[PDB]
Formats: sequence, structure tokens, C-alpha cells
Amino acid sequence: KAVIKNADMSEEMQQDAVDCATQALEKYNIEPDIAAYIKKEFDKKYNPTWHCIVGRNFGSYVTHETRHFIYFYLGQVAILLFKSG
Amino acid sequence: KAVIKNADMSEEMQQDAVDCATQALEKYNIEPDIAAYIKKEFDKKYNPTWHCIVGRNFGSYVTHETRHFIYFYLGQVAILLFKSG
Amino acid sequence: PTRDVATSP
Amino acid sequence: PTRDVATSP
Repeated sequence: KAVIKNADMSEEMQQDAVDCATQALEKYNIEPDIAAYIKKEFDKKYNPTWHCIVGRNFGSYVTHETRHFIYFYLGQVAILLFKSG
Repeated sequence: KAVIKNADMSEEMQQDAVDCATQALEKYNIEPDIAAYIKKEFDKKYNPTWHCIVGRNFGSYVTHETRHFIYFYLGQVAILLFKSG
Repeated sequence: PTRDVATSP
Repeated sequence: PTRDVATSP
């Protein structure tokens, strides 16, 4: 049920992102608990420093390392995952 | 009207944030436009790299440079402004 | 190695 | 010079 709106990252890192959000939703309800679970996994997997937003209604303007940004919908939420710093 | 939820940022840099976000709302309707306007003033006034999330419902888990984070309400809108990278 | 991007709800 | 923080709606 993932729908990838915008991205700048390897199709293989996008999948990973989604699998990680999927896992995040199987075990968290609260938007900031979901975000942190994902953020910390990507730090682990792909080194720091990542940022993740989990929300039903937001927008944003961020800067990210080239090839390391994704924004998508999963479930009833929108996920923004990107690396910067 | 401003409600600061959380912050790690000089009280005057905070006022600056809120002034900026007030300007942003006088000028922009939709989240992405507001955010990009706030973010750009801060890269300009306080150096890159900053990131801003504007919306009515989101959670987040981010990493920010020490002393450069603000999360606040400016009506039914929640603004997150932090610096990383 | 940076990009500026906006996201819409 | 860094911190990790969560925000809640």
C-alpha cells in the first residue's frame, strides 16, 4: 500500500525505507514513536544523520544529501525520511 | 498567539523564528510555501542548513545542532525549525 | 552534495 | 555539537 510521491534515492533504499516504515507501523501508533524507530534504523543501516517526519497533515522545505531523500504515504500517514548532517 | 512547545535555542533567536513564521502566514496559504519561506530566511540570517516542517498534524524525530531547534504553534499550525548539516 | 526539496500534504 | 529530539502534534 506504499505510494512513493517524491524521492531522490536508490530504488533499493526506497524499498528499505518502506519495509522499515511497515515494521514501524506494526509496532507503533504515535507519530513521533514511528518516526524515531525509522530514523534510528537508517542511522544504523546507512549512517547518520537522518530525520523523519510522520504525519497526516504537514508540509516541509528541507535540504538533504543528494540521493538520500524520500517522501511517501503508508497506511493513513505520510512519511518523510532524509539525510542531512 | 505563539505557543512554544519545545526548544533548544536562544530566547531571541526564538522570537526571530516566530516573527519569521508570522510574516510567512501573512504571505502564504499552503504548508510547503510557508516552510520554504521560514527555512530560507534562517539559512540567510543564521547560516545553512535549516529545515522546516509546517502542518496541522505531524510527529517527528530529528537530530539538530545544539542550541538550534524550535517547535511551536502559531494558531492551528505547528512549526518545526531546526538546523542540521 | 545537497538538494532543496518541498513536500506537500 | 548535536541533540536528538522528538516532536508531538
